[PDB]
Amino acid sequence: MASMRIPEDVRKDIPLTNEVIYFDNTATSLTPKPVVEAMDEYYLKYRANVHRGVHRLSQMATHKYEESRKIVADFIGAKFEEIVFTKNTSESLNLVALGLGHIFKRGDKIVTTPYEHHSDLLPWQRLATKLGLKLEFIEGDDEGNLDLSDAEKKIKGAKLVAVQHVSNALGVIHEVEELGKIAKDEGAIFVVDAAQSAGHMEVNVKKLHADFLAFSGHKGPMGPTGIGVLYIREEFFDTFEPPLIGGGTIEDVSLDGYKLTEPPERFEAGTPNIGGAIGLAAGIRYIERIGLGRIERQEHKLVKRTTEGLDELEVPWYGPRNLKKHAGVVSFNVPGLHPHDVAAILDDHSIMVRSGHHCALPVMKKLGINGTVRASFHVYNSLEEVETFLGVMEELVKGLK
Amino acid sequence: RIPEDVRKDIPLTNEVIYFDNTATSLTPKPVVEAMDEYYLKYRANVHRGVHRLSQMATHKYEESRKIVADFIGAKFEEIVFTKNTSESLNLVALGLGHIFKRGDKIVTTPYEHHSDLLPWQRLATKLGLKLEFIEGDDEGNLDLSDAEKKIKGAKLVAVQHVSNALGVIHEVEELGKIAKDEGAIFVVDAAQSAGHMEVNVKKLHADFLAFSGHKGPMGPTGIGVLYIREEFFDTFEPPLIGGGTIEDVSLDGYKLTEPPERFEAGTPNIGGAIGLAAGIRYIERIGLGRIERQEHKLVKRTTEGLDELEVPWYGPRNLKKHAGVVSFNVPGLHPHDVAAILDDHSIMVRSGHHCALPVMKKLGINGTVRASFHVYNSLEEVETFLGVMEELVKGLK
Ligand SMILES: *[C@H](N[C@@H](C)C(=O)O)c1c(COP(=O)(O)O)cnc(C)c1O
Ligand SMILES: *[C@H](N[C@@H](C)C(=O)O)c1c(COP(=O)(O)O)cnc(C)c1O
Repeated sequence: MASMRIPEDVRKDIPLTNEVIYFDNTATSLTPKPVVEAMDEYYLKYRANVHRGVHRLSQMATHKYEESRKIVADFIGAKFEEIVFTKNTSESLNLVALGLGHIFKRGDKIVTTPYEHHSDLLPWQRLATKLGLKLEFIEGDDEGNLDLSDAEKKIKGAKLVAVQHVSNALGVIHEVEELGKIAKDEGAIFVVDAAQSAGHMEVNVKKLHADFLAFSGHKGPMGPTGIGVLYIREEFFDTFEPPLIGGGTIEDVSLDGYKLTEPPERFEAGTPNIGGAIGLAAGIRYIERIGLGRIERQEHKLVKRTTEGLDELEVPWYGPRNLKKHAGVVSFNVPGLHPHDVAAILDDHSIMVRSGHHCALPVMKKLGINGTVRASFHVYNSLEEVETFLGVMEELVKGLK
Repeated sequence: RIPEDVRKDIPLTNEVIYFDNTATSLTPKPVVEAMDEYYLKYRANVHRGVHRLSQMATHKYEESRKIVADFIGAKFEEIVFTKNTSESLNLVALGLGHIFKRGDKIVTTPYEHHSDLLPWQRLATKLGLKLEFIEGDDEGNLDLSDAEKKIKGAKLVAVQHVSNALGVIHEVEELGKIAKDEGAIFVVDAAQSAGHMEVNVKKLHADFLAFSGHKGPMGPTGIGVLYIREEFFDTFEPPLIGGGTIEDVSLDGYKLTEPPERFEAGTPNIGGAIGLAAGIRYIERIGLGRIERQEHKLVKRTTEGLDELEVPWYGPRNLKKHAGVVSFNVPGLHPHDVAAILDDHSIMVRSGHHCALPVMKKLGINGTVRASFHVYNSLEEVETFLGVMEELVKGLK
């Protein structure tokens, strides 16, 4: 929408960008000043709880919290009522397992990918172990490319399919639209972990054939910490059983029992993170002013240069060689050095990078490595930063071992 | 300095008379500045990275957890961050759900906020348990002799420290001694006590304790606490698991890590925990003693002014047992209407059932209007309240 120069105009709103080269955006994003200003105005100018209390402050907070839910719903192509606020993606996913637990029978089958983050693996493991389910992993290569033929066989008799949109370890962008169409043809519930897609590329629930979808405010959306989202497609309102219950979730309560209210309030127990939802809505508004298409483009350029530069240094990097299937994340290793050491040297030069397993241990074991070092980007990162990154990589790479 | 020196830090204080503190508190500038510093100067995820931003974030996050532990007399590792009291309470029910057998007994009070009632109701329903209520009066002072009777066979006792509808301060020390004496696990809902009066887990004999940053502690929204006494680390099943929760993981198995990370699934509300820690620091600069005295002084004046006006108020007549909350009703007028006219005068009050329908149904009322305080509220505010209240009751001829 807005006429902005990328990345110069985003950088102007983010003071830390003058201090460091921030390449750890898959862990969490830097926060623009206008997102913190939107939260600061709730705290200082209209501080109150919601649930439509008659007083003016509650009226204004409530109106802002509702606005925030709608902004989020539009961003995803969802209806207002299908959006539920959690603390993070992890909560959202656990809520899907706990909320659907009751519909599984011994011998049922959950299928996922072998690349999942622990948060999109552990709930399904625990649930499988407890109810005697089968948990099967669709097959794929070491770059993260899934065998879609194997996907069709695995999904066939599946009760539920849970997949990440993008891998936080490898940067592979899975073909979630195709996987969703398969799940639909086979009558399997489809859950998408969009923790690394939201705010970096397009995420639309109807395009993705999603039944549930989860993402985290603090990542691509450029919101604060402490705010997540769980999309619950309306088809499921009659079966999903709210895992958290109490204030705000009812029509009536007596000492003998209770009656739940309509969604979305049905799923939101107690005072919500009002400030976080306002912040996330400002994050989303900020993203839409830049445009998801231009964000993707800017990340693809950074990925292209970084990658070409590491080939020149003969530094192996992971994930798909086809850049059309590679998000703004480049995991790499320097043979002869431990990832933690590479990240430490990079930190002494003011370049922030992550090292280790990335909460994706099955990725590291599949590939047969201890960790990787990971550089991740966002729209505010620059080609200039990548050049200076390559410059220190170059120096670092000198000497044997 | 009290309350002027606190009011200097809250701009809203110059725009309205905020008497809706039990719903949520107003937030002082230093709380917001602390959260802004994280977002603008050391923004990063926690867990562990070598990079400097992550070192700082990790350090401040841990520091927050310590500040919260010390606030309530706990051990660093016994503090779990959640989104609010309601999540904390639900997590207690879900993580202990496995220890009950059909016919076991859960005991609570009859004045509970829905968040400290429904999880127990649900659990009793699904497990064939006995859910029983200790008796009390309309004020609502609990019958402690009845509590002995009821806690005897109990597997778990859940009580609120203070009622958000009546303002009654329960005798939690005593109820806690009883349940310990009877071998029951004691769970305390301190949503309305944290930040308004002393809450120490040792003194309270609590096994589990819950509170909300956004209320008395003058912290932000989205940050709750659950206290888990070290005794229960091997019984309590973490209801939410994944990132930051493990030691190892493979495609068909997982090993969980140690408290408190074992109970915190995914990227935590870093900015909230840091905001909460600065609210607790702000609270301590003032002192819980002074906060409680300031609020008692407002209740006492408010209450006598409403007697003078023939406006009935609920909860304990004994002010020693009455927190900083006064629920009342104007005869001839629905509470939502009293709240509107008060709002027209820039006085913020809450009306309705306050998510405590069993309180309303025990008293035989639809709801009440609720004026609630904090340390920054003033005597001059209470007087202006009583003035519009007077005009309001006069007009009703
Ligand atoms: C977040 N992963 C990062 C913390 C990282 O790798 O550095 C993530 C989640 C969990 O999101 P939370 O907000 O709950 O921490 C889930 N799925 C994926 C793919 C990622 O990256
Ligand atoms: C919070 N009650 C207020 C919203 C009000 O009475 O208006 C409360 C809870 C729930 O805490 P949350 O932060 O989850 O909403 C639980 N117990 C009590 C006693 C209160 O007041």
